[PDB]
Amino acid sequence: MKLSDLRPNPGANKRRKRVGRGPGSGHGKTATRGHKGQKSRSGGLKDPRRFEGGRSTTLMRLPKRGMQGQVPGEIKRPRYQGVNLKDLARFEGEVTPELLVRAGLLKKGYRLKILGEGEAKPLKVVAHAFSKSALEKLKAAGGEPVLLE
Amino acid sequence: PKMKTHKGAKKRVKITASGKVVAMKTGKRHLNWQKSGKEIRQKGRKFVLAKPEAERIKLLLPYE
Amino acid sequence: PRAKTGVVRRRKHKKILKLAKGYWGLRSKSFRKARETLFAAGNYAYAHRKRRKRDFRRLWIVRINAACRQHGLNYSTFIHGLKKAGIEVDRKNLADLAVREPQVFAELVERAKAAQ
Amino acid sequence: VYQIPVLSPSGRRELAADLPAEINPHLLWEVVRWQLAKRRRGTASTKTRGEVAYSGRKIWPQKHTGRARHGDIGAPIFVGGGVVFGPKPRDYSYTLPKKVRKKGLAMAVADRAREGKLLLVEAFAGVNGKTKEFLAWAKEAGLDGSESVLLVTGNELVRRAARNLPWVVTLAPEGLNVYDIVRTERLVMDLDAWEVFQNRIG
RNA sequence: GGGCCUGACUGCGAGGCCUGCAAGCCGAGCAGGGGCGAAAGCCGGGCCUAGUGAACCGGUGGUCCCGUGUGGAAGGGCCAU
RNA sequence: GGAUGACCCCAGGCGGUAGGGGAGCGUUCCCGAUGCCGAUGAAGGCCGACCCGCGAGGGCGGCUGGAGGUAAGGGAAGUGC
RNA sequence: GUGGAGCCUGGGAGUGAGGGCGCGAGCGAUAACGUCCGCGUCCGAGCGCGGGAACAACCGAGACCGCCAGCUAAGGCCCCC
RNA sequence: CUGUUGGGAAGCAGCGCCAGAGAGGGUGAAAGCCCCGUAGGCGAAAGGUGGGGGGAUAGGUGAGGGUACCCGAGUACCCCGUGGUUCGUGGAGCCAUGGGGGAAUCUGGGCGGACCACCGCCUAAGGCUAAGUACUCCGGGUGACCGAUAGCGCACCAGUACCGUGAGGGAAAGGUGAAAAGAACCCCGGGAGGGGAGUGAAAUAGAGCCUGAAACCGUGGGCUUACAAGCAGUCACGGCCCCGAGGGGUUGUGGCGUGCCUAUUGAAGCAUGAGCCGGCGACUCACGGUCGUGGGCGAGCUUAAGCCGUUGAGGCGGAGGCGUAGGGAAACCGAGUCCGAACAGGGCGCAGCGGCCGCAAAGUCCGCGGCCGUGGACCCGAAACCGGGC
RNA sequence: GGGGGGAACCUGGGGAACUGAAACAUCUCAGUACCCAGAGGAGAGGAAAGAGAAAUCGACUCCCUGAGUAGCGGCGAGCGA
Ligand SMILES: NC(=[NH2+])NCCC[C@H](N)C(=O)O
Ligand SMILES: [Mg+2]
Ligand SMILES: [Mg+2]
Ligand SMILES: [Mg+2]
Ligand SMILES: [Mg+2]
Ligand SMILES: [Mg+2]
Ligand SMILES: [Mg+2]
Ligand SMILES: [Mg+2]
Ligand SMILES: [Mg+2]
Ligand SMILES: [Mg+2]
Ligand SMILES: [Mg+2]
Ligand SMILES: [Mg+2]
Ligand SMILES: [Mg+2]
Ligand SMILES: [Mg+2]
Ligand SMILES: [Mg+2]
Ligand SMILES: [Mg+2]
Ligand SMILES: [Mg+2]
Ligand SMILES: [Mg+2]
Ligand SMILES: [Mg+2]
Ligand SMILES: [Mg+2]
Ligand SMILES: [Mg+2]
Ligand SMILES: [Mg+2]
Ligand SMILES: [Mg+2]
Ligand SMILES: [Mg+2]
Ligand SMILES: [Mg+2]
Ligand SMILES: [Mg+2]
Ligand SMILES: [Mg+2]
Ligand SMILES: [Mg+2]
Ligand SMILES: [Mg+2]
Ligand SMILES: [Mg+2]
Ligand SMILES: [Mg+2]
Ligand SMILES: [Mg+2]
Ligand SMILES: [Mg+2]
Ligand SMILES: [Mg+2]
Ligand SMILES: [Mg+2]
Ligand SMILES: [Mg+2]
Ligand SMILES: [Mg+2]
Ligand SMILES: [Mg+2]
Ligand SMILES: [Mg+2]
Ligand SMILES: [Mg+2]
Ligand SMILES: [Mg+2]
Ligand SMILES: [Mg+2]
Ligand SMILES: [Mg+2]
Ligand SMILES: [Mg+2]
Ligand SMILES: [Mg+2]
Ligand SMILES: [Mg+2]
Ligand SMILES: [Mg+2]
Ligand SMILES: [Mg+2]
Ligand SMILES: [Mg+2]
Ligand SMILES: [Mg+2]
Ligand SMILES: [Mg+2]
Ligand SMILES: [Mg+2]
Ligand SMILES: [Mg+2]
Ligand SMILES: [Mg+2]
Ligand SMILES: [Mg+2]
Ligand SMILES: [Mg+2]
Ligand SMILES: [Mg+2]
Ligand SMILES: [Mg+2]
Ligand SMILES: [Mg+2]
Ligand SMILES: [Mg+2]
Ligand SMILES: [Mg+2]
Ligand SMILES: [Mg+2]
Ligand SMILES: [Mg+2]
Ligand SMILES: [Mg+2]
Ligand SMILES: [Mg+2]
Ligand SMILES: [Mg+2]
Ligand SMILES: [Mg+2]
Ligand SMILES: [Mg+2]
Ligand SMILES: [Mg+2]
Ligand SMILES: [Mg+2]
Ligand SMILES: [Mg+2]
Ligand SMILES: [Mg+2]
Ligand SMILES: [Mg+2]
Ligand SMILES: [Mg+2]
Ligand SMILES: [Mg+2]
Ligand SMILES: [Mg+2]
Ligand SMILES: [Mg+2]
Ligand SMILES: [Mg+2]
Ligand SMILES: [Mg+2]
Ligand SMILES: [Mg+2]
Ligand SMILES: [Mg+2]
Ligand SMILES: [Mg+2]
Ligand SMILES: [Mg+2]
Ligand SMILES: [Mg+2]
Ligand SMILES: [Mg+2]
Ligand SMILES: [Mg+2]
Ligand SMILES: [Mg+2]
Ligand SMILES: [Mg+2]
Ligand SMILES: [Mg+2]
Ligand SMILES: [Mg+2]
Ligand SMILES: [Mg+2]
Ligand SMILES: [Mg+2]
Ligand SMILES: [Mg+2]
Ligand SMILES: [Mg+2]
Ligand SMILES: [Mg+2]
Ligand SMILES: [Mg+2]
Ligand SMILES: [Mg+2]
Ligand SMILES: [Mg+2]
Ligand SMILES: [Mg+2]
Ligand SMILES: [Mg+2]
Ligand SMILES: [Mg+2]
Ligand SMILES: [Mg+2]
Ligand SMILES: [Mg+2]
Ligand SMILES: [Mg+2]
Ligand SMILES: [Mg+2]
Ligand SMILES: [Mg+2]
Ligand SMILES: [Mg+2]
Ligand SMILES: [Mg+2]
Ligand SMILES: [Mg+2]
Ligand SMILES: [Mg+2]
Ligand SMILES: [Mg+2]
Ligand SMILES: [Mg+2]
Ligand SMILES: [Mg+2]
Ligand SMILES: [Mg+2]
Ligand SMILES: [Mg+2]
Ligand SMILES: [Mg+2]
Ligand SMILES: [Mg+2]
Ligand SMILES: [Mg+2]
Ligand SMILES: [Mg+2]
Ligand SMILES: [Mg+2]
Ligand SMILES: [Mg+2]
Ligand SMILES: [Mg+2]
Ligand SMILES: [Mg+2]
Ligand SMILES: [Mg+2]
Ligand SMILES: [Mg+2]
Ligand SMILES: [Mg+2]
Ligand SMILES: [Mg+2]
Ligand SMILES: [Mg+2]
Ligand SMILES: [Mg+2]
Ligand SMILES: [Mg+2]
Ligand SMILES: [Mg+2]
Ligand SMILES: [Mg+2]
Ligand SMILES: [Mg+2]
Ligand SMILES: [Mg+2]
Ligand SMILES: [Mg+2]
Ligand SMILES: [Mg+2]
Ligand SMILES: [Mg+2]
Ligand SMILES: [Mg+2]
Ligand SMILES: [Mg+2]
Ligand SMILES: [Mg+2]
Ligand SMILES: [Mg+2]
Ligand SMILES: [Mg+2]
Ligand SMILES: [Mg+2]
Ligand SMILES: [Mg+2]
Ligand SMILES: [Mg+2]
Ligand SMILES: [Mg+2]
Ligand SMILES: [Mg+2]
Ligand SMILES: [Mg+2]
Ligand SMILES: [Mg+2]
Ligand SMILES: [Mg+2]
Ligand SMILES: [Mg+2]
Ligand SMILES: [Mg+2]
Ligand SMILES: [Mg+2]
Ligand SMILES: [Mg+2]
Ligand SMILES: [Mg+2]
Ligand SMILES: [Mg+2]
Ligand SMILES: [Mg+2]
Ligand SMILES: [Mg+2]
Ligand SMILES: [Mg+2]
Ligand SMILES: [Mg+2]
Ligand SMILES: [Mg+2]
Ligand SMILES: [Mg+2]
Ligand SMILES: [Mg+2]
Ligand SMILES: [Mg+2]
Ligand SMILES: [Mg+2]
Ligand SMILES: [Mg+2]
Ligand SMILES: [Mg+2]
Ligand SMILES: [Mg+2]
Ligand SMILES: [Mg+2]
Ligand SMILES: [Mg+2]
Ligand SMILES: [Mg+2]
Ligand SMILES: [Mg+2]
Ligand SMILES: [Mg+2]
Ligand SMILES: [Mg+2]
Ligand SMILES: [Mg+2]
Ligand SMILES: [Mg+2]
Ligand SMILES: [Mg+2]
Ligand SMILES: [Mg+2]
Ligand SMILES: [Mg+2]
Ligand SMILES: [Mg+2]
Ligand SMILES: [Mg+2]
Ligand SMILES: [Mg+2]
Ligand SMILES: [Mg+2]
Ligand SMILES: [Mg+2]
Ligand SMILES: [Mg+2]
Ligand SMILES: [Mg+2]
Ligand SMILES: [Mg+2]
Ligand SMILES: [Mg+2]
Ligand SMILES: [Mg+2]
Ligand SMILES: [Mg+2]
Ligand SMILES: [Mg+2]
Ligand SMILES: [Mg+2]
Ligand SMILES: [Mg+2]
Ligand SMILES: [Mg+2]
Ligand SMILES: [Mg+2]
Ligand SMILES: [Mg+2]
Ligand SMILES: [Mg+2]
Ligand SMILES: [Mg+2]
Ligand SMILES: [Mg+2]
Ligand SMILES: [Mg+2]
Ligand SMILES: [Mg+2]
Ligand SMILES: [Mg+2]
Ligand SMILES: [Mg+2]
Ligand SMILES: [Mg+2]
Ligand SMILES: [Mg+2]
Ligand SMILES: [Mg+2]
Ligand SMILES: [Mg+2]
Ligand SMILES: [Mg+2]
Ligand SMILES: [Mg+2]
Ligand SMILES: [Mg+2]
Ligand SMILES: [Mg+2]
Ligand SMILES: [Mg+2]
Ligand SMILES: [Mg+2]
Ligand SMILES: [Mg+2]
Ligand SMILES: [Mg+2]
Ligand SMILES: [Mg+2]
Ligand SMILES: [Mg+2]
Ligand SMILES: [Mg+2]
Ligand SMILES: [Mg+2]
Ligand SMILES: [Mg+2]
Ligand SMILES: [Mg+2]
Ligand SMILES: [Mg+2]
Ligand SMILES: [Mg+2]
Ligand SMILES: [Mg+2]
Ligand SMILES: [Mg+2]
Ligand SMILES: [Mg+2]
Ligand SMILES: [Mg+2]
Ligand SMILES: [Mg+2]
Ligand SMILES: [Mg+2]
Ligand SMILES: [Mg+2]
Ligand SMILES: [Mg+2]
Ligand SMILES: [Mg+2]
Ligand SMILES: [Mg+2]
Ligand SMILES: [Mg+2]
Ligand SMILES: [Mg+2]
Ligand SMILES: [Mg+2]
Ligand SMILES: [Mg+2]
Ligand SMILES: [Mg+2]
Ligand SMILES: [Mg+2]
Ligand SMILES: [Mg+2]
Ligand SMILES: [Mg+2]
Ligand SMILES: [Mg+2]
Ligand SMILES: [Mg+2]
Ligand SMILES: [Mg+2]
Ligand SMILES: [Mg+2]
Ligand SMILES: [Mg+2]
Ligand SMILES: [Mg+2]
Ligand SMILES: [Mg+2]
Ligand SMILES: [Mg+2]
Ligand SMILES: [Mg+2]
Ligand SMILES: [Mg+2]
Ligand SMILES: [Mg+2]
Ligand SMILES: [Mg+2]
Ligand SMILES: [Mg+2]
Ligand SMILES: [Mg+2]
Ligand SMILES: [Mg+2]
Ligand SMILES: [Mg+2]
Ligand SMILES: [Mg+2]
Ligand SMILES: [Mg+2]
Ligand SMILES: [Mg+2]
Ligand SMILES: [Mg+2]
Ligand SMILES: [Mg+2]
Ligand SMILES: [Mg+2]
Ligand SMILES: [Mg+2]
Ligand SMILES: [Mg+2]
Ligand SMILES: [Mg+2]
Ligand SMILES: [Mg+2]
Ligand SMILES: [Mg+2]
Ligand SMILES: [Mg+2]
Ligand SMILES: [Mg+2]
Ligand SMILES: [Mg+2]
Ligand SMILES: [Mg+2]
Ligand SMILES: [Mg+2]
Ligand SMILES: [Mg+2]
Ligand SMILES: [Mg+2]
Ligand SMILES: [Mg+2]
Ligand SMILES: [Mg+2]
Ligand SMILES: [Mg+2]
Ligand SMILES: [Mg+2]
Ligand SMILES: [Mg+2]
Ligand SMILES: [Mg+2]
Ligand SMILES: [Mg+2]
Ligand SMILES: [Mg+2]
Ligand SMILES: [Mg+2]
Ligand SMILES: [Mg+2]
Ligand SMILES: [Mg+2]
Ligand SMILES: [Mg+2]
Ligand SMILES: [Mg+2]
Ligand SMILES: [Mg+2]
Ligand SMILES: [Mg+2]
Ligand SMILES: [Mg+2]
Ligand SMILES: [Mg+2]
Ligand SMILES: [Mg+2]
Ligand SMILES: [Mg+2]
Ligand SMILES: [Mg+2]
Ligand SMILES: [Mg+2]
Ligand SMILES: [Mg+2]
Ligand SMILES: [Mg+2]
Ligand SMILES: [Mg+2]
Ligand SMILES: [Mg+2]
Ligand SMILES: [Mg+2]
Ligand SMILES: [Mg+2]
Ligand SMILES: [Mg+2]
Ligand SMILES: [Mg+2]
Ligand SMILES: [Mg+2]
């Protein structure tokens, strides 16, 4: 295998579309922009995601809902992330927040709550909270739920 | 530079788990006295935005 | 890297001008007038290839008509007779026979009169 | 998996290592694309109509001169003007996934092993930094120079002796890379180099 | 025309009409507590189609959801208007 | 059919602006290349009724020119008036 | 009814100045190469081909290439033809 | 080193040799070994630097107990007007301060987003302080940077000529040859210029100099043209000329035939644009998004800045990001959740293929491509507006 | 001792407008362009009357990140710790 054999698979590297390069190309002259109007201009239209030709927009006619907050901003409160029993299936012995963090299950800065999906395993699981069903299943499967403060 | 989140949308709308866009029904902010209980009640629910408009609004929320 | 025109445009203009040799004034000397002349030239050639087929059939038919009228019938009668006789020699060869082989053509005429 | 010839004072020994059975050409290509792209200087540059030396003055009135309208002579429509969308200083590097380049490394060595072009050696006899010495050793090792060789060793004296040979590319094992492997017809490695390599792809 | 009344309900809503969107429209049925009727039943205003106005900003009643170290408070949210 | 773009056979489609899609040609530069073509003549220029290609083009030959050019296969753009 | 049919999801558009003709109405004057709708058509994009003297949209007909072969369409067959 | 072809060898041939040096530039062409260099080493009396090493010096240093002396004033602090901050009067704190009022010395005071209490944090109204950061007139190194309309405005005697009262504007213009061997001398000519001679491998390389396109101008030749109606061509045939059952050139006659582009319902159009030729000339890039796609890995995927290495070597780095759960304004609950009295009803949500193996896949990373957002964002063009100057 | 100069860079004192909001005034552009003063090879900042919830951290500067988050906003366009 040498350099002259090194080759991308079909489709991996595709040719660009080049416009305004002649009649034969299919993209000459107007360069696929049609004739005149704002959209054909350099700079083009207002943001198509929002603007609607001057009329009150779809978005702006909908009502606001909920607490939007106010200065000085987000109120610090403990935050929970749920991990399901099924996600605990891979572990042995003792599971803790730091282990679930490391496994890629639990995000940092989040308190750990166990949720009921899947089957419980006889494990000592250490967490900041449990759903009712998670608690039931873990007891029944012979595990030891330890509740933090 | 990175796209900015449109806060007007972020305050009016939510992207559901399957990527639908849900908003509060319009038309009960005021002038309600002569509106039937059926009108008030049904306008108190969320509704799913029609597909073409939802797609536009989702594009305004690149980090949800 | 930069890719200036370099060689490419001169070579394209030369192709066109070579095709335009023989054309009058700027139509063979200027790339622009040569190109315009050629657009029209190509369309004519296409149209006249088609038209050449009609041109020759009309010529044959005229000659055939003259040969027929020497034997007392017109072309349209002669062609009907040939049809009824089942003779399928085409107009190109009928016209040739009419000039190069008058005995054979006269024979064809007889069969055509008889067939009716 | 593979049986790799080893040159020794005791003779042509043999070694076995689990290099990937499957060679993926496309991936190998992607590693070399990345290697060759990130070494780009990206020093191509041009001037825009805003960066060219002329004044911003309107060269003649908008109307009634009988000529085409113009602003300043820096506009790209002018000879000597700015250039439109010319190159600007650019970083062509990108982070190719670690596993891809590690995999690429293993596959590149595997390709040479599958061809019988991978040779390991214990030592380099009498080469103490002189090219003539490496040549003598190379001859005995079966390296007559009819094939290009990527020589991978941590021995500086060996690398110095071979480096000036047209058919030899020299590398310390920390520098083993698939472009240099694929460039060359043969792979020659230290047992020591073979070891840091196996650590790298592990 | 008369009697008794307040369904000119609360919580919802299968299914549709209409329809670019947003709107607009009809709606059986289930629950709560009722009205009339012996009952079957009807009643979620008005024979029907006009009598209207999206957001934003703000008011008032309720709720007691948030409350910037903590308890409150300021101010907001939510329901109604 | 044959098994796979091996080529053959039968059949049907193939006007086209905005526009969508597909497949290619050529230009500058990088790897290939410490190679290879080159004064027994590079690039460029001028001819050609010749060869290949649907075409964009590519060969080849004669003349000019006098020192550079650069393959198969890939990479990147100041890429075709 | 197997069609460059249909339906579903998604990517990319362009278009949002139409125009003639036939038929059906309104406006106009049982005017306009007028104007405004409806059904259809063609031009637009078929200013490619035959006919109509000439002529986008009337009649004939949907041009992949080649032929110094044949049959037809509308229209024609006294000469120009 | 030799031979050989050549004006010339470095080409080709034979036989060698160096290499910690086969980067590169030269030399009459294409040279590792001819030259300049390159690898590897060496070098400063003088001046500059010296953040590294060494040495001085300045400076540096307890414990309880009592005393309540001191601890930055028009200051804090409050109010008024305003600025800064993400904060646009907002519940509006904090930091700064133009005006008014105006303290206290630790049992003093400021802060933790009005305010109050509690609980903490901190020590205002004096000053200094390397390094890590920014820039590039200057020197150097290196380009999938330009190659004389490019690249700086300037490769060249350019911020010049020239324009402008002035501020200010602002060009064009590179190449003989290996070597000047740059053509003695003769000849026509006042000179210019040329013809010989001569140099040169080459002189349409002769200095108005490499190559030497095109428009444009001319000389010579072939065909053709003075009864002819034309978008200039095309199809056919015939004549003549040329190269040798064929082809090339020319065009007499006959047929057919409304330039190109733009803009339009519609243009040959008496609608736009273009004298002709050459060269310059317009859909890009960064970051983010969204689909598609080629791979990697897969309940996981992936690193950023840096750090080490390299000197066209790659690696380390898990901070962080996306994903693995949703529903609710939220408290909160969770395979559910919200509305509700509801165990009602509804909204939004929740569940691979083969014989442990393979395979496929959520997802995610990278490449590529389409399109979107932000920037001048396809290119050229106003009339104007503003600032500082003249 | 000062004065004046220095391509950018830096700090301070002043400080627009086009533009964007598909009009426009708050808002944006932007404390940008520009003027001025000063500094130096840098400049600024710097040793907590800090942060802000961790029973925590420990001067300042700069890069990554946190994060287009928190918030701000004719709650518009946008702005943005
Ligand atoms: N340690 C090494 N051998 N490094 C690679 C070779 C270094 C240098 N580029 C050479 O080829 O001479
Ligand atoms: Mg590409
Ligand atoms: Mg692109
Ligand atoms: Mg394509
Ligand atoms: Mg292209
Ligand atoms: Mg084209
Ligand atoms: Mg296309
Ligand atoms: Mg098209
Ligand atoms: Mg055009
Ligand atoms: Mg356009
Ligand atoms: Mg398009
Ligand atoms: Mg496109
Ligand atoms: Mg487009
Ligand atoms: Mg256009
Ligand atoms: Mg148009
Ligand atoms: Mg249009
Ligand atoms: Mg146009
Ligand atoms: Mg238009
Ligand atoms: Mg327009
Ligand atoms: Mg348009
Ligand atoms: Mg325009
Ligand atoms: Mg523009
Ligand atoms: Mg615009
Ligand atoms: Mg309006
Ligand atoms: Mg929030
Ligand atoms: Mg704050
Ligand atoms: Mg246990
Ligand atoms: Mg808003
Ligand atoms: Mg409402
Ligand atoms: Mg309300
Ligand atoms: Mg009512
Ligand atoms: Mg009601
Ligand atoms: Mg009511
Ligand atoms: Mg309610
Ligand atoms: Mg995020
Ligand atoms: Mg998420
Ligand atoms: Mg060009
Ligand atoms: Mg060029
Ligand atoms: Mg050219
Ligand atoms: Mg051209
Ligand atoms: Mg040429
Ligand atoms: Mg060409
Ligand atoms: Mg001619
Ligand atoms: Mg001519
Ligand atoms: Mg000419
Ligand atoms: Mg042509
Ligand atoms: Mg034809
Ligand atoms: Mg024709
Ligand atoms: Mg025919
Ligand atoms: Mg007769
Ligand atoms: Mg017949
Ligand atoms: Mg017949
Ligand atoms: Mg580069
Ligand atoms: Mg570049
Ligand atoms: Mg430039
Ligand atoms: Mg530049
Ligand atoms: Mg300019
Ligand atoms: Mg300028
Ligand atoms: Mg300038
Ligand atoms: Mg200037
Ligand atoms: Mg200037
Ligand atoms: Mg200017
Ligand atoms: Mg100016
Ligand atoms: Mg100006
Ligand atoms: Mg002008
Ligand atoms: Mg004018
Ligand atoms: Mg003029
Ligand atoms: Mg002009
Ligand atoms: Mg002019
Ligand atoms: Mg201009
Ligand atoms: Mg200008
Ligand atoms: Mg300018
Ligand atoms: Mg100029
Ligand atoms: Mg320039
Ligand atoms: Mg340009
Ligand atoms: Mg541009
Ligand atoms: Mg430009
Ligand atoms: Mg850069
Ligand atoms: Mg890219
Ligand atoms: Mg990078
Ligand atoms: Mg080398
Ligand atoms: Mg080497
Ligand atoms: Mg090599
Ligand atoms: Mg090498
Ligand atoms: Mg009654
Ligand atoms: Mg009662
Ligand atoms: Mg329904
Ligand atoms: Mg609807
Ligand atoms: Mg209505
Ligand atoms: Mg009931
Ligand atoms: Mg009841
Ligand atoms: Mg009842
Ligand atoms: Mg009763
Ligand atoms: Mg009842
Ligand atoms: Mg009911
Ligand atoms: Mg009524
Ligand atoms: Mg009513
Ligand atoms: Mg009634
Ligand atoms: Mg209503
Ligand atoms: Mg409203
Ligand atoms: Mg508003
Ligand atoms: Mg409110
Ligand atoms: Mg209200
Ligand atoms: Mg309240
Ligand atoms: Mg509370
Ligand atoms: Mg509190
Ligand atoms: Mg209390
Ligand atoms: Mg509380
Ligand atoms: Mg109270
Ligand atoms: Mg309250
Ligand atoms: Mg309400
Ligand atoms: Mg087609
Ligand atoms: Mg396709
Ligand atoms: Mg190509
Ligand atoms: Mg080209
Ligand atoms: Mg380059
Ligand atoms: Mg090379
Ligand atoms: Mg080379
Ligand atoms: Mg050779
Ligand atoms: Mg020659
Ligand atoms: Mg070249
Ligand atoms: Mg050719
Ligand atoms: Mg040549
Ligand atoms: Mg050379
Ligand atoms: Mg070439
Ligand atoms: Mg090449
Ligand atoms: Mg190639
Ligand atoms: Mg490659
Ligand atoms: Mg590039
Ligand atoms: Mg360009
Ligand atoms: Mg089908
Ligand atoms: Mg179709
Ligand atoms: Mg279709
Ligand atoms: Mg597409
Ligand atoms: Mg597209
Ligand atoms: Mg349009
Ligand atoms: Mg459109
Ligand atoms: Mg319109
Ligand atoms: Mg219209
Ligand atoms: Mg119109
Ligand atoms: Mg119409
Ligand atoms: Mg109309
Ligand atoms: Mg009509
Ligand atoms: Mg009729
Ligand atoms: Mg009618
Ligand atoms: Mg009507
Ligand atoms: Mg009309
Ligand atoms: Mg009419
Ligand atoms: Mg009419
Ligand atoms: Mg019509
Ligand atoms: Mg049109
Ligand atoms: Mg037609
Ligand atoms: Mg059509
Ligand atoms: Mg037509
Ligand atoms: Mg015709
Ligand atoms: Mg016609
Ligand atoms: Mg006709
Ligand atoms: Mg006619
Ligand atoms: Mg006509
Ligand atoms: Mg007409
Ligand atoms: Mg027609
Ligand atoms: Mg067809
Ligand atoms: Mg017939
Ligand atoms: Mg007929
Ligand atoms: Mg007639
Ligand atoms: Mg006749
Ligand atoms: Mg020679
Ligand atoms: Mg000789
Ligand atoms: Mg020699
Ligand atoms: Mg040799
Ligand atoms: Mg070297
Ligand atoms: Mg070299
Ligand atoms: Mg060299
Ligand atoms: Mg050579
Ligand atoms: Mg060479
Ligand atoms: Mg050399
Ligand atoms: Mg050195
Ligand atoms: Mg040295
Ligand atoms: Mg002390
Ligand atoms: Mg003491
Ligand atoms: Mg005291
Ligand atoms: Mg103090
Ligand atoms: Mg003082
Ligand atoms: Mg104040
Ligand atoms: Mg402020
Ligand atoms: Mg403020
Ligand atoms: Mg507020
Ligand atoms: Mg504030
Ligand atoms: Mg306070
Ligand atoms: Mg204060
Ligand atoms: Mg004050
Ligand atoms: Mg104290
Ligand atoms: Mg105190
Ligand atoms: Mg304070
Ligand atoms: Mg205070
Ligand atoms: Mg604080
Ligand atoms: Mg507080
Ligand atoms: Mg206290
Ligand atoms: Mg503090
Ligand atoms: Mg200081
Ligand atoms: Mg230091
Ligand atoms: Mg400093
Ligand atoms: Mg510093
Ligand atoms: Mg620097
Ligand atoms: Mg420099
Ligand atoms: Mg170049
Ligand atoms: Mg070059
Ligand atoms: Mg020049
Ligand atoms: Mg220049
Ligand atoms: Mg040149
Ligand atoms: Mg320049
Ligand atoms: Mg310079
Ligand atoms: Mg210039
Ligand atoms: Mg110049
Ligand atoms: Mg000069
Ligand atoms: Mg003046
Ligand atoms: Mg002057
Ligand atoms: Mg000026
Ligand atoms: Mg020279
Ligand atoms: Mg010279
Ligand atoms: Mg020479
Ligand atoms: Mg004389
Ligand atoms: Mg004389
Ligand atoms: Mg003389
Ligand atoms: Mg003479
Ligand atoms: Mg002479
Ligand atoms: Mg001689
Ligand atoms: Mg010679
Ligand atoms: Mg020669
Ligand atoms: Mg010559
Ligand atoms: Mg020459
Ligand atoms: Mg030369
Ligand atoms: Mg010359
Ligand atoms: Mg000349
Ligand atoms: Mg002549
Ligand atoms: Mg006559
Ligand atoms: Mg005559
Ligand atoms: Mg003719
Ligand atoms: Mg004929
Ligand atoms: Mg001939
Ligand atoms: Mg001819
Ligand atoms: Mg002829
Ligand atoms: Mg005829
Ligand atoms: Mg005409
Ligand atoms: Mg016409
Ligand atoms: Mg054209
Ligand atoms: Mg035009
Ligand atoms: Mg127009
Ligand atoms: Mg018009
Ligand atoms: Mg018009
Ligand atoms: Mg005309
Ligand atoms: Mg005219
Ligand atoms: Mg006009
Ligand atoms: Mg015209
Ligand atoms: Mg016009
Ligand atoms: Mg002119
Ligand atoms: Mg001309
Ligand atoms: Mg040109
Ligand atoms: Mg693009
Ligand atoms: Mg760009
Ligand atoms: Mg980009
Ligand atoms: Mg993309
Ligand atoms: Mg991707
Ligand atoms: Mg991977
Ligand atoms: Mg990783
Ligand atoms: Mg993030
Ligand atoms: Mg939520
Ligand atoms: Mg509730
Ligand atoms: Mg449910
Ligand atoms: Mg459901
Ligand atoms: Mg997989
Ligand atoms: Mg994947
Ligand atoms: Mg898009
Ligand atoms: Mg911009
Ligand atoms: Mg601009
Ligand atoms: Mg742009
Ligand atoms: Mg763009
Ligand atoms: Mg003025
Ligand atoms: Mg103004
Ligand atoms: Mg004004
Ligand atoms: Mg003004
Ligand atoms: Mg002034
Ligand atoms: Mg001073
Ligand atoms: Mg100074
Ligand atoms: Mg300032
Ligand atoms: Mg000052
Ligand atoms: Mg200021
Ligand atoms: Mg300032
Ligand atoms: Mg001012
Ligand atoms: Mg403004
Ligand atoms: Mg602007
Ligand atoms: Mg802007
Ligand atoms: Mg905007
Ligand atoms: Mg505006
Ligand atoms: Mg606007
Ligand atoms: Mg205005
Ligand atoms: Mg404004
Ligand atoms: Mg501002
Ligand atoms: Mg500036
Ligand atoms: Mg100064
Ligand atoms: Mg420094
Ligand atoms: Mg300082
Ligand atoms: Mg201190
Ligand atoms: Mg985050
Ligand atoms: Mg701002």
